Amino acid sequence: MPTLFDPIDFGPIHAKNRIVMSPLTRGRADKEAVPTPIMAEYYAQRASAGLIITEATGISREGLGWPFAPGIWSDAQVEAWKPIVAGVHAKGGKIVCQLWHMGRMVHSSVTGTQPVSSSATTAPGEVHTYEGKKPFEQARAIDAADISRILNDYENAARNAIRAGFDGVQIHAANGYLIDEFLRNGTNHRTDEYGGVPENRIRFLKEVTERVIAAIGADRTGVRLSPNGDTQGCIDSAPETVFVPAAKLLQDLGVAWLELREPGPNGTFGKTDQPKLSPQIRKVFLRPLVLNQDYTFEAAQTALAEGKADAIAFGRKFISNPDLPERFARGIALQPDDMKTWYSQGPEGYTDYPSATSGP
Ligand SMILES: Cc1cc2nc3c(=O)[nH]c(=O)nc-3n(C[C@H](O)[C@H](O)[C@H](O)COP(=O)(O)O)c2cc1C
Ligand SMILES: [Cl-]
Ligand SMILES: [Cl-]
Ligand code: NA
Repeated sequence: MPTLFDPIDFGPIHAKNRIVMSPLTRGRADKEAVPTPIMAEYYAQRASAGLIITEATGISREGLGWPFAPGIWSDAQVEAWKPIVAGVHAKGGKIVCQLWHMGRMVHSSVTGTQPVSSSATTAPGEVHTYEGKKPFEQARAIDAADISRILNDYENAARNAIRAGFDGVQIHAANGYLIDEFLRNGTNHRTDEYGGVPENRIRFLKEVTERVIAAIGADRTGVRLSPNGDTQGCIDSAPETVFVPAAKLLQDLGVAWLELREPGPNGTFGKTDQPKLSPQIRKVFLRPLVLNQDYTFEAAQTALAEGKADAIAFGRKFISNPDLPERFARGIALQPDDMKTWYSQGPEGYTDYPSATSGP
């Protein structure tokens, strides 16, 4: 029944279409994690998206390890976000701030402090720093004091997002970051009430969501989960035993919308024979369901036609096609994205991909 071009309501957010811009870390903020004027241009270019989900935005210095990524804990960050968000609204667009705690996926050279997690684990591979890739450090397992402080940071970030004029927030509970580190048995070795059985592994996500809901309203709160596929050293061996109850809980708490990132056995941003949980989650989460990863125009039109999703989020296509909706509507070819400028500092590979009007 619905097509990508039909409007949709994300709680009180009236989106003109069901073509969502997925959250994309670009590293065009400054070294104090304050957004920059070039980010106002980037988001305004993409305002024809029914909904923009921002790049992951740090809730705290502790939880932000990504060089040149923005935060939203500080008044200076809020002030820099305001015109970015205003430019999107002036174009009739909608935008939500993706709230990030990176958990063990940080380097102390960036945060000034030991990475923190569910448990004292080391992420595989290398971590981005201002001085190049470094070996990951072993994290420390957060205690009750840390959990109270981090819940405070999620609360403050949520309030600051509304203060900056955002239409809502999405809790980043995916891709092997803090919340996902609690959800997966691989990264959660805790002996306390946040460890062991599924309901315990879900409790951190529950407390974060409840605190954000209390601060800004359930109707302005979304979540992202990546149920299937080891993303960044983070696998559950029985994902349905934690991800379906998590989605059930998010339904029960009144969460306005859920996005699932689902790699395929032959994904371009993740590969896994761990099946997709989307169909099971669709039955237990009943408000708008956004699916993401390797969608094409036709795959997205078909997901919607078959009631598998209410909307589709596109990441890489929105890097290089600021007017993606218009291109889909008119059957215009999509431009390729330049991987080399995903995370560089300049306007090159950021604001210089033309619309199918503005250049060649
Ligand atoms: C450069 C880049 C940055 C990304 N940054 C984020 C992020 O900040 N938060 C997030 O949840 N996912 C992030 N992702 C994952 C994307 O949102 C999306 O799930 C992924 O690109 C798969 O969708 P696609 O096939 O439509 O690109 C990023 C992906 C890329 C390629
Ligand atoms: Cl520092
Ligand atoms: Cl994951
Ligand atoms: Na990233």
